[PDB]
Amino acid sequence: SAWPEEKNYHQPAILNSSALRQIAEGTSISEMWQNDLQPLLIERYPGSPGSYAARQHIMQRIQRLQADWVLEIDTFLSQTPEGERSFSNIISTLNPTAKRHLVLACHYDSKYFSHWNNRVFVGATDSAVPCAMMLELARALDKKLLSLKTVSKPDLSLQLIFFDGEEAFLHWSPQDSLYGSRHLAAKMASTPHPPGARGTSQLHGMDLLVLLDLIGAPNPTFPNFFPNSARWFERLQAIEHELHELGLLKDHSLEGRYFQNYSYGGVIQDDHIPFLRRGVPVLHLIPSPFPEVWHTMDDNEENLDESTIDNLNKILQVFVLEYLHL
Ligand SMILES: COc1ccc(NC(=S)NCCCn2ccnc2)cc1OC
Ligand SMILES: [Co+2]
Repeated sequence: SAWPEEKNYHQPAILNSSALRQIAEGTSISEMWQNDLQPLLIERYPGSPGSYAARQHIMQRIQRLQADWVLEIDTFLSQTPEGERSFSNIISTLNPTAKRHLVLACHYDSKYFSHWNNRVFVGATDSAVPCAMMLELARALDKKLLSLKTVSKPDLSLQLIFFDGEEAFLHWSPQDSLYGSRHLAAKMASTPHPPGARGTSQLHGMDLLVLLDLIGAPNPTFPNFFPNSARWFERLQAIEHELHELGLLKDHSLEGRYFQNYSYGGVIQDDHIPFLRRGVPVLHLIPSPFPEVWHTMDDNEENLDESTIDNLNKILQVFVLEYLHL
């Protein structure tokens, strides 16, 4: 029947005033920084020790939560400019046999750069911070996410994806970029879902691909990229305004706010692409412009904004709760 269309009608359970204060008190940026982020601030292009440590580190964090996460490693070989490589997409699902899933993702790999002044590229905003931010969300919402084990409702849950091999080895191109996402999107496209169904794939399963990238610079501006996601975008603007109005953000002005009503001139390439081209509805939370420090050794911890990321943690968590009705 018409479960693949439930997404098109799905509405949010908008939190009340005190629930917003409650969530706000929920997340801790000090914790995330130390425990979720710092370990990831290491060289971690595919096949590197970083890659494995990052992969271990992300799984370590998730495995220690109460909510019934189900980790899966999507390892595959592909050709690259540098020769055959192994890529390992990290998927993390609650209630995986549930038909529908809201999907947050980022990329955990970093871009490769040869050593300049003994400096190593650690891709802080790009996209370690999104990583940690997802991990914080997992933690900060663990109790509330737990009640999804309780099986009344819409048959919907949360999925995380930590894509590997987003970056290009050489120069960006169809063939040298999005290795993990190009691979997992194809795989999802052709895996029946739910098990033993006719016609429908796991891609019918993705209600919305929320893709975090290049977050951590101060005062980011996000365009509203896609018509078919626009209402969910407008929720983020709605959430942002509301938290500020409640003095639950720090270092925030409505002039220097985050989600802008304007759209985007060209077309940005990222992990969402092989999904969007297969008609996954996509909410692409990449800033325009990119950070100043983008793809430069200055993409480092000295150059993140504590309050910006923390603020974005609050905003994002509310969005997820509200989507899943928790
Ligand atoms: C620096 O300003 C920009 C440069 C290029 C683009 N366009 C595209 S298609 N970017 C693809 C990004 C891939 N990626 C994601 C993370 N690390 C790499 C836009 C920019 O500013 C809006
Ligand atoms: Co990059």
